[PDB]
Amino acid sequence: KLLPPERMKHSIKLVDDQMNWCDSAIEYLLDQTDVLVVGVLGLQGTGKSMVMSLLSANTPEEDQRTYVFRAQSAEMKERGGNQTSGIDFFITQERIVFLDTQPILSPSILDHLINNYNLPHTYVEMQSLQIAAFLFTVCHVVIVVQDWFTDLSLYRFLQTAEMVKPSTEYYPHLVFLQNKARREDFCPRKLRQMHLMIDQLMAHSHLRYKGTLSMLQCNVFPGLPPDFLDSEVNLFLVPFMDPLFSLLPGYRGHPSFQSLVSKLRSQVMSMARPQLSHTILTEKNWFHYAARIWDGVRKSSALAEYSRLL
Amino acid sequence: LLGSLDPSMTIHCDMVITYGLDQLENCQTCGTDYIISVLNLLTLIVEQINTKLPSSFVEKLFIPSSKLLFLRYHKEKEVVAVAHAVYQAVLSLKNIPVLETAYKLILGEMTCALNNLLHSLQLPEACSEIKHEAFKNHVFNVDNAKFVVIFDLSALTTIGNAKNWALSPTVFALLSKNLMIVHSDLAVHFPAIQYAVLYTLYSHCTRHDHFISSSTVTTATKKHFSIILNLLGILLKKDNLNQDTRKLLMTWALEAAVLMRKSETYAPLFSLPSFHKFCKGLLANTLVEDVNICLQACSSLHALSSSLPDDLLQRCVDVCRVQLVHSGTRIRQAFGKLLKSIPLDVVLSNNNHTEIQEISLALRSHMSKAPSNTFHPQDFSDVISFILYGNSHRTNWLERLFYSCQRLDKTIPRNLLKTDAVLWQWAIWE
Amino acid sequence: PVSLRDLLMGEPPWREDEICVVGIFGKTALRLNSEKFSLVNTVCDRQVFPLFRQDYSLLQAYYSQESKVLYLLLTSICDNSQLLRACRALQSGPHAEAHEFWKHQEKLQCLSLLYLFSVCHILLLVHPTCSFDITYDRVFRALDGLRQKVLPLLKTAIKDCPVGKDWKLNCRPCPPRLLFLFQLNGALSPKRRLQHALEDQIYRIFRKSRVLTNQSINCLFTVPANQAFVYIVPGSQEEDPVGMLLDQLRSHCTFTLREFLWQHVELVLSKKGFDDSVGRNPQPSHFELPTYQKWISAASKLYEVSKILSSIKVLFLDIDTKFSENRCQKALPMAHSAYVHKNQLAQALRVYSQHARGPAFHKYAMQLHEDCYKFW
Ligand SMILES: Nc1ncnc2c1ncn2[C@@H]1O[C@H](COP(=O)(O)OP(=O)(O)OP(=O)(O)O)[C@@H](O)[C@H]1O
Ligand SMILES: [Mg+2]
Repeated sequence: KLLPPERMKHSIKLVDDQMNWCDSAIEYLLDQTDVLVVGVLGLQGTGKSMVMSLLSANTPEEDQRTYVFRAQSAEMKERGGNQTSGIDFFITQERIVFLDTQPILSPSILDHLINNYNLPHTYVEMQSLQIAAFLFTVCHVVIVVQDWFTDLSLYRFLQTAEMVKPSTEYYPHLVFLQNKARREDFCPRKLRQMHLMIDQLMAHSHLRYKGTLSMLQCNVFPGLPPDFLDSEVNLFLVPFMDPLFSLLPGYRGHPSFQSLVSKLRSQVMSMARPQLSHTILTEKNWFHYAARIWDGVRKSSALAEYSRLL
Repeated sequence: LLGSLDPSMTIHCDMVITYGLDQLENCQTCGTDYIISVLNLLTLIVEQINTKLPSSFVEKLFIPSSKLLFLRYHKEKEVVAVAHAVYQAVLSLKNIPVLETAYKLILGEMTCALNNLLHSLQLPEACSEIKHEAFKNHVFNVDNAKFVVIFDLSALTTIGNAKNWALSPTVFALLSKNLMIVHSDLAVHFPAIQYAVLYTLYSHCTRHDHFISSSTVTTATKKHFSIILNLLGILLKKDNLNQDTRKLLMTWALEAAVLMRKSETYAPLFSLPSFHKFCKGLLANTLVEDVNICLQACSSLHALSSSLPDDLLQRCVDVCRVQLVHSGTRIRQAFGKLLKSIPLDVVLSNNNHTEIQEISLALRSHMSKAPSNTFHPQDFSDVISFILYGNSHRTNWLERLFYSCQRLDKTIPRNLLKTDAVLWQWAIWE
Repeated sequence: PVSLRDLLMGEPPWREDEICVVGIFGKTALRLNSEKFSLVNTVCDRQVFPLFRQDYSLLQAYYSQESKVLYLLLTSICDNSQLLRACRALQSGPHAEAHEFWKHQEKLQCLSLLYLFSVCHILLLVHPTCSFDITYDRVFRALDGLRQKVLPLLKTAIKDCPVGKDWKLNCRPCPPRLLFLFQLNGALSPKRRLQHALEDQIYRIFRKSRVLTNQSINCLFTVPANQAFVYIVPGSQEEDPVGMLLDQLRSHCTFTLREFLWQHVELVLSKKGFDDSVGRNPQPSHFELPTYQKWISAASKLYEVSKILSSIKVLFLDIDTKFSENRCQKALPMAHSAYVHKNQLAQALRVYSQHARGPAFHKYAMQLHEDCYKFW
């Protein structure tokens, strides 16, 4: 008489591709408290869907055709199109909510909207800003996935999104995930430059991008002392897919993909869960709060002010 | 035309040498094909003129002012390949007096690059016993120094992998005792140099059966196995090793262990102290987060199970006991077989187990801490359902639950998080 | 390989030779070997740039006699090499100073880009990933209008030049052709399909944003209508020399970019020019083939250039600054109508902070505090 409610096999659609709410996740929610919400953000081919799938209910040794979050297929890469649309939803058995996100400012959505405001160009930017603000106001942590280092345009977008957010202020933690890392990026000399650039580029961001999720203490660098870094921000690197002398494998210079994925998952799960509103909330209450926030963000006033400026 | 004949004459070499030098001195900003042609011509000239090349030819060929050193920086792989071929041809000479100067110049360049890296890392210089006057004052960038060191190490394989060269600094001693500073601090910021040094040393030692028969040439190599074992033990006992370096060291250790017992004539080699240090390193390198490393260590220990003292067997018993309960499957079977390979006179002994003591200490430390109040009702319901009814309703779930029950805003060792005993005790207490 | 400023000041061997100007620009990731240097070395087939070798903008020039072509490489804050130095300098030596610093850097980069867009024959944009950022569409939209406000001033300085007639009118030799270069970055014949899809997407996006028009005169740049203008550099072991050396050690212990560029260079070198107009009524496009001294005569005058700063200051962080200023101004009236006096001042400040915030809230907060203090 204490069996679990149900087990989710595949992620559902929390928000339709037309920016419409979809109330269909209450069937898998309970009345428990102390819930954790994780969101993702990134460009078109960064790999947010794969990261979310591997961090929620998947393993690297499994296949990409059975992932909880649909990933880009080989036939789709040749056409230069996107796969994830709208916002997804999935909750693991540990009562951890995972939220996916479509690419921001991606040319695929723009091209699809061409054959369908003053011009059909600021619409994509506003949709991206709306999603960023929503994830920044109803999620406990947000992970930013970057295909390459220093895009120089994501920081400005993040600051602008946080400046136009809906609303003793609450600022969720920010995580910088560098996907498809190489050996050259796994050196202390380059690490210092990376941390310095990240810290100097977000000096007045008001977000919690430091003091938590320190990969230096996760045994990634055995002999690297903590004082070697002026300010270790929350940055993590994810590498590319992976008689006796002649059988020695090649030298990669970076830890195994599975090891880093497991470490990242453990660190994400062992994170804090601060309060969102000025009251305690449960799973159902959190769902209702998120729905109300999305409804308010859609018919907001700051967005119109920013729209007349473009 | 030169290759048509054979190196068994006394043809005029001054004209050919001056022609090659003149073409090399003005081949910096040339095309991609002219450089390759010049390098090929130089290699052919060196090979054709054997034991007759004056020392001045190679003296002015391996100096900073020489353009050859600046031609290896090309992005094309063909240029680097021909440059390496030139180095191989020069180092493949049978004339000791003309080869000693080249070897000394190469060693001096390596020392200069190492000193530059040490200075840039805010550390004093070293390796002053192989320094050269030609590189007294020079500046090498971090990337340039690393590239030069790796290139020289790769070029040394010509003489290191020889099939039988009587030089003062032996290759084995140079890579095992002279370059001992790369494992102190350079192994943290520049692990590529350490990996390259270990790889070349392993490649040179594996071609001579790790110098087991010896333990002129035989008398000179009468103390090589002991040094290899000591180096392996010291390196394995460290705690600041990289994944690639650890994997290479484990492979080398496994190969050496399998070779120690191939014959029965190597029995006296089990009493020397280096063997004890090697065994200690193997025992201390297990019980890590990596699964493949643990499997390799277990296989190596199971290979030479016999010939070990009571202390090593006693420690192995505790290691097998703690590893018997693991979240994996291969680890459990491997350690089970290893334990079954130990006699009853040691498994049933009343000696104290260190691993069990550490587990108990960790549990006590966690219990003495203040309550966390993070155990959700669902976790308790699942635990109760699995204990009273047997159905857990959860598809390695203990580790996931433990990780989800922690907080970063507000300390069991990570290596002990893979054991089901600790996780079960923690869940029951929670 | 010398600086552009150090080249115009200073030729007899190639005083009059027909050449083509090729501009190189775009973003670059943090790596030892930059994409532009490798591109120049591969095209010239020689080690032009040797390996291991106030403002944050730079323009490098290099002449190739074997091919009679001039290359103009551009470096700005977009590249990681300059960004790292800027961050390091800013670390040692306020929310208002950083904004102004970034705005100045962006303005300088925009000015340099505009200068390159008027003295080059063919220009190419690089990128570290297959996907192209749509932000460029806005940058170009904010650049064309800028030249429209600077063109009358540029033609006044080059009036006494032997460039010709069309050059003095359009302030350019001929409509420059833009090329796009991307990198595989581990993605994925599929290459041909990907290139075609990218070209179609780029053409549609640029046409919708009105960046590209039927007339090849008003637009600042055009693209080929029947040839290829998008290239994807495949992965190779050239990068990270350490890895290549390790692979070599392990082994010992046990179209094309050139053609892609000549396809377009042969047209300008043959005086044929370019013709891209399918608006049902094409018109002739101006084109010229100057020499070394002839090109320098105008390049020096254009590089030496009173009113440029004033015109460039009217054009991006401008939107963010305007939004922040508007929000602060709107929030100030609410707090000004809310007010011993310490409690009232604290309440007003808290209300103002919770009402709105931006990048210039310090000025509004100070003004409100001063007004409240002076009202008692
Ligand atoms: N670290 C990685 N190493 C190798 N391949 C990867 C890696 N991450 C992602 N990929 C592959 O590259 C592509 C990235 O797309 P993916 O499905 O992961 O999500 P995405 O790029 O966020 O998608 P979307 O276009 O919806 O934003 C996929 O084909 C995936 O298999
Ligand atoms: Mg996706």
